[PDB]
Amino acid sequence: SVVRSTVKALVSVKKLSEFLSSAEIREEQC
Amino acid sequence: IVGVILLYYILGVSALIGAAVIILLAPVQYFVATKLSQAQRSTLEHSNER
Amino acid sequence: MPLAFCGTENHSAAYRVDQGVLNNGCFVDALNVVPHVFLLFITFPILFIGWGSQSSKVHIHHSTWLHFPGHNLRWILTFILLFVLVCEIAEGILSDGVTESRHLHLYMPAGMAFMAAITSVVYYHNIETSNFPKLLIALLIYWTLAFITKTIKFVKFYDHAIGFSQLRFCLTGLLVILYGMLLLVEVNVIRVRRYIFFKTPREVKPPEDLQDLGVRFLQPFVNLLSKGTYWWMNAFIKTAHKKPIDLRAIGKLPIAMRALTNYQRLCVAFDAQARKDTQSPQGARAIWRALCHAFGRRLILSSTFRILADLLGFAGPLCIFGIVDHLGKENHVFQPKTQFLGVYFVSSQEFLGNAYVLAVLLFLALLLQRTFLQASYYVAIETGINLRGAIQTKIY
Amino acid sequence: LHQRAKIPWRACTKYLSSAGILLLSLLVFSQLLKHMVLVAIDYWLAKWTDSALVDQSVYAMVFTLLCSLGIVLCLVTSVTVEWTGLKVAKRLHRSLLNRIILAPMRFFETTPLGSILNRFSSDCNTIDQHIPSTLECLSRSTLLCVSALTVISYVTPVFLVALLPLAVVCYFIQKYFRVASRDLQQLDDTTQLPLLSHFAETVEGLTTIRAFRYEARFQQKLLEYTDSNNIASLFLTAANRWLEVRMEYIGACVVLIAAATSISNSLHRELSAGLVGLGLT
Amino acid sequence: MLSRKGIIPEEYVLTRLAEDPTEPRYRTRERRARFVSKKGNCNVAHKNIREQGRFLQDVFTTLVDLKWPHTLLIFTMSFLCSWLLFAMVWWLIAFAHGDLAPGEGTNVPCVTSIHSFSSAFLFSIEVQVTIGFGGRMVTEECPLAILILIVQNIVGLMINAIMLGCIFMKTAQAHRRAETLIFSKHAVITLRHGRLCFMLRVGDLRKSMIISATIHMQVVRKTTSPEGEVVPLHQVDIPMENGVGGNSIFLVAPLIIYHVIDSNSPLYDLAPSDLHHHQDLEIIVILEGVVETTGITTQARTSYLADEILWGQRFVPIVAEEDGRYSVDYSKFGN
Amino acid sequence: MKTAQAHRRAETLIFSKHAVITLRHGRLCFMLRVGDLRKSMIISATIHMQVVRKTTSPEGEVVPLHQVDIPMENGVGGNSIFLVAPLIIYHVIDSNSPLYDLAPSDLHHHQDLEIIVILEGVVETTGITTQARTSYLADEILWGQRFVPIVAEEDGRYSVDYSKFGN
Amino acid sequence: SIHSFSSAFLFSIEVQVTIGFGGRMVTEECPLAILILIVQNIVGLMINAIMLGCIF
Ligand SMILES: Nc1ncnc2c1ncn2[C@@H]1O[C@H](COP(=O)(O)OP(=O)(O)OP(=O)(O)O)[C@@H](O)[C@H]1O
Ligand SMILES: Nc1ncnc2c1ncn2[C@@H]1O[C@H](COP(=O)(O)OP(=O)(O)OP(=O)(O)O)[C@@H](O)[C@H]1O
Ligand SMILES: O=S(=O)(Nc1cc(CC2CCCCC2)n[nH]1)c1ccccc1Cn1ccnc1
Ligand SMILES: [K+]
Ligand SMILES: [K+]
Ligand SMILES: [K+]
Repeated sequence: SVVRSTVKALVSVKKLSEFLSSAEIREEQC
Repeated sequence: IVGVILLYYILGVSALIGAAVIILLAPVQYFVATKLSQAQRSTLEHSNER
Repeated sequence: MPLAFCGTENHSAAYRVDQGVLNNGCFVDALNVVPHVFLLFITFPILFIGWGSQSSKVHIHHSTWLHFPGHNLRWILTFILLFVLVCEIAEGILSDGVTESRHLHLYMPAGMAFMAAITSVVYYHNIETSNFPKLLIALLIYWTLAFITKTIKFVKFYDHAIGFSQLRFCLTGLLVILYGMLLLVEVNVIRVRRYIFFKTPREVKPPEDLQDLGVRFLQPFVNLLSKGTYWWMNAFIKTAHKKPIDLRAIGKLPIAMRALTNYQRLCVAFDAQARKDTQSPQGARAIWRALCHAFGRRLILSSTFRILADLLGFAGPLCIFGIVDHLGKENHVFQPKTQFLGVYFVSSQEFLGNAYVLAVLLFLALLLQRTFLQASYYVAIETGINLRGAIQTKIY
Repeated sequence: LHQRAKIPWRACTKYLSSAGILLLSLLVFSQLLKHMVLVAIDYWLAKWTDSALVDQSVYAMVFTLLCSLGIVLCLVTSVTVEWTGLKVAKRLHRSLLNRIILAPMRFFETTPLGSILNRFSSDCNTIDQHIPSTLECLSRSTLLCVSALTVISYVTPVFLVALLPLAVVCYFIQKYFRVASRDLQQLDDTTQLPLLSHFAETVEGLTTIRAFRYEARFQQKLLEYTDSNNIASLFLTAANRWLEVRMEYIGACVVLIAAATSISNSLHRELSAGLVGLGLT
Repeated sequence: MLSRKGIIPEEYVLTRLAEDPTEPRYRTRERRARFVSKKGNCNVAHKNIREQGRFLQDVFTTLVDLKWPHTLLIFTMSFLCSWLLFAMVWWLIAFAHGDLAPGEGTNVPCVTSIHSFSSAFLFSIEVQVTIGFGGRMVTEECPLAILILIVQNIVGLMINAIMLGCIFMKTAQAHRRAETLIFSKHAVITLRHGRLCFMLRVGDLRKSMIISATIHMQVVRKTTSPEGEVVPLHQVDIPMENGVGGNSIFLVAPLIIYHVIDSNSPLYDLAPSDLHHHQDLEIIVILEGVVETTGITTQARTSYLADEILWGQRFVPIVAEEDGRYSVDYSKFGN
Repeated sequence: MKTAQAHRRAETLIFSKHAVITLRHGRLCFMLRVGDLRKSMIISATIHMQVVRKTTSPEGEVVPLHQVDIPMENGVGGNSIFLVAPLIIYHVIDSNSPLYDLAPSDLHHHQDLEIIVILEGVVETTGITTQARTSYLADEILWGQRFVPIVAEEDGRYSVDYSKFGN
Repeated sequence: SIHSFSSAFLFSIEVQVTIGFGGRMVTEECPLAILILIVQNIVGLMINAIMLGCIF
């Protein structure tokens, strides 16, 4: 169960990184 | 590891074989859990359709 | 045959005071009880007054707390002292068994020390609850007197040349070390507070979250024993038994567990990682490194507690095997025989062959193991919840 | 009074209307025989060790037969539990569908029609997937506890004197923990649902929030929901840990008392260290 | 055994929009908060108390406030601890001197008739409680024992003085006597001389007269100023409508306390319709006065909620003249 | 006699660190907060307010520290109060009041102005009158400020947050 | 020096009023008597304190 949870967490972290590296609201500072 | 090391002194090779039985059965339980997860996914999609 | 504190053997030969009073084995043992009886006689009226006041106290319902420096150190020192005193009690019980007479001086001082330690830790808890540092003078005096008596006992044993081969000598040395550490802790607390000689003390106010009346989760701000045993949850369970639990019952979360605070900490960690390494992409490994750098100070503690519990787990089987091996001998009349001055000191191997001693060690080991397991579970859950809140805030 | 309700009548009606008689009898017999064999293997091992510690002979076959019987009994118990759960779920679903089909449209209009759907989907899923495993685990745990208590009592007759106050304390702790935990789980669910609702509404109306410049207010609301969910989870875990430490202390006290009694009886009753190991383990 | 984990693939997807909390909703009419109870004992809870040891500083005050059983327990524990400590000191002194050893009486013992810890404890008891059997006498060759005796005598005298003072202070208390005052269960409001007034009856049970009687009337309610101030429990003094204006009264028979409701009085805009239970209104009457026996001021506290006010009612006469004196029927106090 | 002393108990009274002045009902008044820590009630509570300042008469008299009594603006005029929760003590500044010609500009540190409040009352335990003395300098006066509410109602009673005494 | 109820009463008087003649001494082998003596001393002190307070 620990190993399966670790694998699922790795998949989740990869998916979250991919989501974070997506498009963002431009010209926010301006 | 510590338990196996101490049990080697406590009993010997037979205890090591008995422990290795469970050690080898653990990946079998992992595979059974994976198959159970696949069956649960199939049941979940069927239940969602229903 | 009346009750004699010293050895009644040889028409009460243990009461002789020749060749120096300090050379008498029973005399130093009697001296060691003086700090314990003094501490009892001082604390018992104080504890009675405190209990009577609490019986009709209304300000203590929402009174705040201010933990003194080295709170966890004090608690662990008290626990180690209790364990050492239990070991001394067991050794005395094993030693005096061979003697026909009781030889009360072997174990009664140890029991008095155990009771004194319990009263002292209760007194320290009361002083922590009610911020009155001036009352620590009696505790400091007790610590100094106990340390002096234990040092006298240790030097008497050294003159008798007990050596490290004697469990009684080892336990005496450990007790001396523990008393010295407790004295150092008390001195450090006094120095921090600056309440005895310095005109202006450096008082410390309770934390704002604790002062807030909308906070009910008192686990972070509790005594170490209360936090470990989850003792503060008894009142919550009692209230839940009658009144159903609603949002009103669940108080506001403290500052340490704030989702905003966790998000700010995560952002600080990300900024620090970006400053250290100029890596434009934000990879999974980078996220893992940031999470480790953000939550290691609790993850390592939880892992250490789990490791300690796992190590103490084998104590069960070890004690069981030892007990069965000891009981496997047909002859049980035999007793350890190692006499130096009539006290019949018991070596480590002979001491470990006692079924009652093994059972007591097993009980203590199980208690510590399961307490550490529960503490590790709680720490891991709290860390995971904080990480979840921070991740949710970052996603938002 | 309404909250404090174990409600065994609902479980009994469920068993009677979905399982039957043969399946329940087979399940009970399999569980009882399996735990009887679990006791018997330990007893036989203790007797064999005592005999070997120097009629009697080498029990190289009786122990193997007992182990095989125990394994077969466990397999039969698991298979019967799963089959009974599957059949119960099927029959209950069919009965519920038949009742829903033959229901008045006036009652349909009166009902919100959302609670019916929730009970038809989520409750049925929990029954089909969680009820059999939960029942099997609970039965195994309680039967193992009963077996351990019986073994301890058999080894030391005087154990029950200390056990009875400990049993009362355990009953009180279990009652209080269940009463608290039901409300804790309900509050946890009713606090985690609004967080998901807020996330969904924020995702749907991101442009609207940006136009209205309410990002700070929405973030504050999300933080409040997250804090509520986190504090509810923390209280639930605190209750779980308090129950765990209470039960662990009770078990440690039981171990200490049993060990002391066994040591005392070893030098007088001459247990020959046979039952001592079984009681300790 | 074991259990399962919280693996939720989609949380049944459709599992939503359940609603229907079915809450009991019984907290609306649970209870009404009272500032003080009918028998004093102000029901006010203190929170965020930051004490700096001043609670334990007043050790004597805490001892006096302690009940009689607690005081007796503290007395016994303190005396037993002192006796045990002194007995242990005497035993240690005897052991150091060597007189405890059952040897020949070649040397003069530090303390005579010392044979065991029981004998040492008996000697300590005799010394501290000044019994002096004399069998266990003190030799002239034990200066340390002499100093210990002096210290023990000083400690015993100080402890006796402290305990006597605490006992006297506890005996001087008269709160139980203060509880003997009787107030009307429900107050009434009725017209007097064409003017509406709030009447109330107060009486005493014990024949002992209370000197310097002084009664204070106040109204506790939430008052908000036009400037925007929010006062949760605003207290306004209420005059007794006395002939001279003073609060001093002469209470022998149960008297009727009435306050004329004038324009300046806050009760000038009150109606019997708004006299229900859940009303932001509470009348507090505080009576002060010294006891002729103890000479200690006593305080009586009572509360009258809006539901406890009997609009349009009149207290029945309670005093009836007899052949030689007057009689008071206390069973008519609340009629 | 030493045991009968209760000066330490008298020290348990709590007064506002800085006083405030604000309008009430269209009238300016000098507010101040006083509270008690111990649950023991003090009987016969009586508070006296005076102003200490150098006052020179038109006749030429020079008084170094002139003390003038200040009314409490009570509903009945008496100084007797019932203190359970920390109450707000306010004095209405009328024409006859010496504070009738005071401005926030002249409320600096080095100002010939000091407010003295003396509280008197007997203890329900010892029966001994106790005195509380506090001072409020001009720099200690918070012009145009209002004390926050301190009492909060609970399910069964009322609660006082003593951490809000000086806010 | 215990011979009759009169002697017992004299010993009780000496103990309670702290006279201590010493002819009727207390042995070290009577723990129940020691406890009774302690209780009697406590009761006498409490009674004296109460009576003094009432007199004052
Ligand atoms: N005759 C009496 N003797 C003692 N206490 C009395 C008497 N009459 C009333 N009280 C007290 O008055 C308080 C109000 O409660 P209770 O209803 O008993 O009295 P009441 O309204 O004055 O009744 P009653 O009709 O007797 O005048 C109580 O504390 C009660 O003890
Ligand atoms: N909660 C409290 N408990 C005890 N004393 C208090 C408390 N709050 C204020 N005081 C006392 O009020 C006096 C004023 O100093 P301090 O600044 O500490 O208080 P304050 O102005 O009332 O503060 P706060 O913001 O807590 O109300 C001090 O004597 C202080 O001890
Ligand atoms: O016994 S545990 O502490 N179990 C437990 C689950 C939760 C969930 C909460 C946190 C998430 C939200 C709901 C409440 N809190 N505690 C336990 C601890 C550590 C390892 C193994 C276990 C046993 N285990 C695992 C799965 N099921 C039982
Ligand atoms: K005497
Ligand atoms: K004498
Ligand atoms: K005497």
